[PDB]
Amino acid sequence: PHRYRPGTVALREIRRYQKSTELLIRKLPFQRLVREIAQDFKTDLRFQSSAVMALQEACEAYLVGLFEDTNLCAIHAKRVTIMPKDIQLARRIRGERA
Amino acid sequence: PHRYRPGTVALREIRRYQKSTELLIRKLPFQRLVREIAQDFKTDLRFQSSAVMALQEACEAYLVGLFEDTNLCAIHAKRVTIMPKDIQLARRIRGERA
Amino acid sequence: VLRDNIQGITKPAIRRLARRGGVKRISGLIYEETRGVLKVFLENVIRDAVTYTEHAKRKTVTAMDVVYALKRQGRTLYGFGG
Amino acid sequence: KRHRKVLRDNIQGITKPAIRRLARRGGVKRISGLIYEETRGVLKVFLENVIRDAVTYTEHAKRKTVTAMDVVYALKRQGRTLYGFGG
Amino acid sequence: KAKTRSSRAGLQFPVGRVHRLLRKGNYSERVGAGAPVYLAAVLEYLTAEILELAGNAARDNKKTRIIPRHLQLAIRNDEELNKLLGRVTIAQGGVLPNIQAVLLPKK
Amino acid sequence: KAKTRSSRAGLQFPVGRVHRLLRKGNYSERVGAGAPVYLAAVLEYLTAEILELAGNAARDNKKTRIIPRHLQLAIRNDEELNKLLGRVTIAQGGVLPNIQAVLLPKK
Amino acid sequence: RSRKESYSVYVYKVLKQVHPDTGISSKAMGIMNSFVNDIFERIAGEASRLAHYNKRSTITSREIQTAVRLLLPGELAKHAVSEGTKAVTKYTSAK
Amino acid sequence: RSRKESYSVYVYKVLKQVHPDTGISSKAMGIMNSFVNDIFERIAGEASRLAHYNKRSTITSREIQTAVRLLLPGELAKHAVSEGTKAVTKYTSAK
Amino acid sequence: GGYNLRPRTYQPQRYGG
DNA sequence: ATCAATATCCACCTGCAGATACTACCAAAAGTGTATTTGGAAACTGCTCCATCAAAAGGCATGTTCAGCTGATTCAGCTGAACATGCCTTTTGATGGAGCAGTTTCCAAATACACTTTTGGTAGTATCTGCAGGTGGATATTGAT
DNA sequence: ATCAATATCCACCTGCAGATACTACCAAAAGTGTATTTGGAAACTGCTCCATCAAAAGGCATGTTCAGCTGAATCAGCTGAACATGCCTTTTGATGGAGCAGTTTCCAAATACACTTTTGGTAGTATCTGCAGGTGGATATTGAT
Ligand SMILES: [Mg+2]
Repeated sequence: PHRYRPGTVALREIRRYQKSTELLIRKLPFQRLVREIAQDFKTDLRFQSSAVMALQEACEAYLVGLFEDTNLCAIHAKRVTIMPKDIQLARRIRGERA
Repeated sequence: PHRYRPGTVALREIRRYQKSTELLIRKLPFQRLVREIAQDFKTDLRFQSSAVMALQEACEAYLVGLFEDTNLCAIHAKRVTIMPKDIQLARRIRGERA
Repeated sequence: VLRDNIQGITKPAIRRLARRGGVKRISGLIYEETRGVLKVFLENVIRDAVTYTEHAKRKTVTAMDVVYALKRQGRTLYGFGG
Repeated sequence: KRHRKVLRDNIQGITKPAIRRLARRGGVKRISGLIYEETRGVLKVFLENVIRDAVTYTEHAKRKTVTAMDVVYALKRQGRTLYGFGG
Repeated sequence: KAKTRSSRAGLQFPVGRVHRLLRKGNYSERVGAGAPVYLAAVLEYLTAEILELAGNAARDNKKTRIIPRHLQLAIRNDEELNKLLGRVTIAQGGVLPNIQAVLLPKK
Repeated sequence: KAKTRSSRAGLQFPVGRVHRLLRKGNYSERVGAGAPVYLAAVLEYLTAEILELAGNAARDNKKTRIIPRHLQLAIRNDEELNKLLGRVTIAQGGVLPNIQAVLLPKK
Repeated sequence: RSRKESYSVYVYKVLKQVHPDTGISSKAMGIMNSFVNDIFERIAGEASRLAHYNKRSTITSREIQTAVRLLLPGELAKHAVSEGTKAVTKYTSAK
Repeated sequence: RSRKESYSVYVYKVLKQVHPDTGISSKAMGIMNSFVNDIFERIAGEASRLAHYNKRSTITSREIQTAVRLLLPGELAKHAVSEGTKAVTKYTSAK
Repeated sequence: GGYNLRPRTYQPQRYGG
């Protein structure tokens, strides 16, 4: 019975996901979320397939960038665990609010 | 002889400088700094006085803004003393540097 | 077994985004915080995109509506035209 | 003629006290001894970048005088738009 | 019977000026009759919003003449004007009084 | 009898198209003869610079076909290209391998 | 003495409408002047682009209006759009 | 069934001078198209501002050059300026 | 190829390396 | 150390998705020939920017002193990482029609011109006035005790 | 919770700096009201490609066990705040010198424009192949002991 220690599989996912370029959110859920949010601005909308993908590409690149800044804010506080306060500091200094 | 405790004059100064709008760098040194940097790009340059004052207003509003973000970086680290690593984390998150 | 579309953005999916961002350990509050940030991003971009759609008197959001929106939100995307 | 006196080390004219005042306007209570040299570096980089652009508009115009407007255009380009000096 | 297009539209802001600045600015080959009227109105609306709030900062600070500080307090105290002008520096405007709670003394 | 403005200027990039895109763009009333030549050369040069480094990165991956991942690796590994494209997302580019030192295991 | 024009006269009119007894320093007037010039460019710029994006060669009140919806946040958009629709409808139905 | 212009033909020819045994995916070509169009817009936009600031009707080689100096970092700018001057040299010397 | 490419290319100095 | 579980790495193979290559058709670049527009070259202003200097507040430098902050150390408790399963959600692949876009048509709208009229700038002049800067004196804050 | 040092508050009291408000005034710009051009909404229709919907497939929700991270408490060193003291440099407000922006007028290049001639670049299409999987077996890594 052999079990990897906490953070050994984490490093492996990091190495793995930093090497690849595949979208990391399942398409259908994201398509549903896009249509929902868009419904509130104009009803009976259609989306080109490339429209939704543009949006997923942009949204994933944004969230990956934010996790990097977030990670730097956690490490700055002498931690290795990202918290809401790290995401919130990264957004404040980026000028996304406050 | 009666001393204010460390912090008391620093808070008095925050209150006083946050109340006022006067430039905080001495005019003549700042003008010598502008002339030197410009001269190193191009010799025989002159300056409208308003050009140097525009630079001074932009440089101070930039440095004030940077110290607010720097302070937020110290506090996130559970300090109250800004250090070089605060300014650099702030510039990194602002996207002024890699 | 019905649930919100946002929760369709799952803990494991968010974990993968973190990992591509270099993150080793994740607080349980991250998942809802991240859904919050994602919703605002998509809100701000889909709003602008849809405003381009309406302008062109169309009922279909095009890749270009998104690209033009991304650009004015300072998230210029390459590879979808423009 | 006269030729201009030599301009060296003028960054040191941004004194510890002038940097303290700026930190105060920015909300800062306590200041590491290393902040002054870190700020002088950041200020030089900011000035160089804006002056470089301002002087590029000067040279393109074929002038010998950096105008407020040359600075205002350099500040706009750099995403540091300044109100109160024309444009 | 010479009416200004400003009077025709019921505006203080100069429609003629704005028509021309759209012309010389190379925004487009041609400019509709409405464009400069709609734009002069919007500019006027926004300058009215700012002067209302800045006027109030003037009065609050026991003053009669709006200075740049009054414009800065007006813009930075309004969520919407603050976002519209979030990448703009107001010369001689200073900042909002604001001290991070942890910096204050005592328990 | 006809010879493309490109073949004259020593360029693969279409001087004729660049000229037309400058006109139909409302950049200025008029367009100097050299402007589209210069502009075409600049865009060719920057294309060479990227395709040069993207090529090298495709070579390192034992690959003959340049993909987006190769374009990302070239751009983000270059100080100047990374700054020029600082506010740009390469679709299907992913990120640079980068694990903060303090996240590495102890032994 | 080459005529250098500004929006001062109009800023001051509107000042007198909203705060009849309030003055404005020349620096403050300098700032208001920058503000109008800046919002002009931003709206005209979005409008230019929006027209280009739709292979049109005319900037109409329709392009201004969308430009205003893209550039201003929520409530300032709402009120700006009203004042502009009102000024146009009026200007048209005053001929 | 209407023409949809791109730079792909030109990107492909520059690829061959620079890496003659190297191909390029559809997706990678899309990215190079975005690239050219983006820098086209930035340079043309700065050139337009420059001409406007100097009350000029005309964008020449000079506005393109200044625009390139404002927009390209350090060495990119230097090499772009030299590739640009060269192409305008070759073209002015062609009967 | 036949382009005046940059002789040397430096990497960007990343905060935190 | 040793020992094994699992991850990782390299060589080889091979089907087809996704490249490269090829062709005819036409939109759009180039060629020629007048048709306008401009952007220095010369030649003068006055504006304003440099310079230099004298006198005096005003802020800067430096040394002393110790309050209290940072950061090292220890440690307990809780909170996220790991992991083993099957079921529920997504992915894949195969049809009906919304609506994008292709295109031509003609009119309401915008341009072009050259008139006439009025606005908004400025220079000049005076004419008024809000407020900065100063000065007491009454009142608040801080830190010793 | 008393007290005294010293900072801060606020109401008076000035002298302009800078604001307001005349002019008269004119020059450029905005407006007027036909003569000419044309861009874009309109209506029609075809043929993509978008939404929907039903089998194929792996990704995720789940709860348990505990490794090791976070943050609390403590403590000592020593950095940075406060402030006193001495005085250099900046600020201020003149004067004279001229460099250089800023104008306004000839134009000879330079670019736009209208029309014609040509061909480069696109869109079908029609082949060719780089490489993403897949397999097999060696070795490295990790964590138990
Ligand atoms: Mg020097």
